[PDB]
Amino acid sequence: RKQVSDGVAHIHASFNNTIVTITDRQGNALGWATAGGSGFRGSRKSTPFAAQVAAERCADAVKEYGIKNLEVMVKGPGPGRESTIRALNAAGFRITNITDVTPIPHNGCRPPKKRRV
Amino acid sequence: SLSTEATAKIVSEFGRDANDTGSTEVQVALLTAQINHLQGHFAEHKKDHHSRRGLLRMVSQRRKLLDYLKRKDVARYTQLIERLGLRR
Amino acid sequence: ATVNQLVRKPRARK
Amino acid sequence: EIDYKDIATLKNYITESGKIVPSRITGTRAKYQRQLARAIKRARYLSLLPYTDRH
Amino acid sequence: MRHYEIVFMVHPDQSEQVPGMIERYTAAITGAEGKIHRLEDWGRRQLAYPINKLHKAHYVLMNVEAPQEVIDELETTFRFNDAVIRSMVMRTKHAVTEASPMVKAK
RNA sequence: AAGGCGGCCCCCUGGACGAAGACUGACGCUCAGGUGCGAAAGCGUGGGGAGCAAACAGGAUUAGAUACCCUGGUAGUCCACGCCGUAAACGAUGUCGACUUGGAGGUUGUGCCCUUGAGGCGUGGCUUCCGGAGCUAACGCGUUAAGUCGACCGCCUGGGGA
Ligand SMILES: [Mg+2]
Ligand SMILES: [Mg+2]
Ligand SMILES: [Mg+2]
Ligand SMILES: [Mg+2]
Ligand SMILES: [Mg+2]
Ligand SMILES: [Mg+2]
Ligand SMILES: [Mg+2]
Ligand SMILES: [Mg+2]
Ligand SMILES: [Mg+2]
Ligand SMILES: [Mg+2]
Repeated sequence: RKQVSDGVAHIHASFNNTIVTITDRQGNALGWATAGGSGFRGSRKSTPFAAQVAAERCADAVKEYGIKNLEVMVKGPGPGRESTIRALNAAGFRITNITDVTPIPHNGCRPPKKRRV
Repeated sequence: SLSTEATAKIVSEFGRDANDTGSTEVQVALLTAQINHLQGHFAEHKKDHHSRRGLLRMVSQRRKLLDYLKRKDVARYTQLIERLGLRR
Repeated sequence: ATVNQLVRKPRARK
Repeated sequence: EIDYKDIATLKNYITESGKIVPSRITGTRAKYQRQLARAIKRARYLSLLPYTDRH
Repeated sequence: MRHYEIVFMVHPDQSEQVPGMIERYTAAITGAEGKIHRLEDWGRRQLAYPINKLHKAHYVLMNVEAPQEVIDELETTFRFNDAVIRSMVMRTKHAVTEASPMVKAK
């Protein structure tokens, strides 16, 4: 219904959940898929295999725009950083750019307390 | 402390020549003009207690130098206390 | 330990 | 002696993300290392070197 | 007397007003016994990161040897004028007369 | 000086250290009371308010959860103006001076040298790790002493009560 042919993947990687989101170069969102609704809950949600099927399912909803060259924007220190990039190549795409966009503050705000166990 | 024109002049004011710079009466005048230079500074900067340590050092340094001339020759002592406005 | 300290106050006998 | 204007010297002393390389890797003197640190921070205000590789 | 290096950049849409600002600020400095050592125009210059949503900033580099009279007024008229978006002054060690590496390469 | 102090730039201002000489001539050391500074919390007045976070709200946990964990959240954290003057305020070593084998370094200068390289040779200020003699109850200290001495001041006299 529309042709853009330029993808941007703002993928999220937290310790609890990994979120894959395809968008364009101009901020207009094109589709998302989270590992919480992929049949993975809690401990199964914090698995790198959950990021393997989340990237493939989000890619299946953005093939209506005919995207061939995409950019990968990696955001977060969570696991699954490798399993979500290889799933983009298994979905029949031409990988062009991979960029770490993890936010690093310059000691802006105070971090929370420790979690002693 | 001061600039070069302010330092070399007061040495020539109170010294016998240009080499008369190490004597006690010159050293009082170096501390007297410096405390008089810092009158308007510490009024505006009362929260600067670190520069106040340098100020109170020169007050204690000048008091020890006035006690040396007073115990040796009171003739030169009574000259300098009114020439700089001392004894309050 | 100093003799001049004991000039002001001697050793306090219990 | 060193100055902020010669950015080609500053290109040899930063990373691709604009991060300052310490004297452990380059093996420079510690007198210049404090001078090179403030020289980049002058160029950082004047938009001569990028802060991060984000923008 | 102090030695200042005055760095100020000009809005790129008013780059023709730059030679007006050169000689108006010069007469106020040199009248009160202010020397001058370097006056170099660079034109537009690509930014390392965008500031005030603009690109291709104009750069003018200066060296002014002058007392503390002009350091009070000139920093206020930089904030008063809207053409100068960034103003930066710094104290140097001596009066210096040397071409910048931007002029020696362009 | 210590508690401490970290974006950049300007203004005001403090001490420390090195080189070359000139100059005053013991002008010094030390410190009871006294004086000032002094982490953070807290208090008074008036502002300010992101984030974090006592009390507290809610959910799990549990025998109970008051705590832990999680979602929120006031005082406070921020600034001005005071007051409070306590810390494991520790190098757990009061200050000052004099000497007594030394290395690995760091920092900061200075002097000379086929400048024959940011080097060679010295020589002061600051600082860490080893270690001989010696000392110490051991641990360790060991040219920055807890080695050998001098000058002065503070403090301790079984534990608990306290
Ligand atoms: Mg000074
Ligand atoms: Mg003599
Ligand atoms: Mg209260
Ligand atoms: Mg809690
Ligand atoms: Mg309050
Ligand atoms: Mg106590
Ligand atoms: Mg220790
Ligand atoms: Mg031994
Ligand atoms: Mg040892
Ligand atoms: Mg008792």
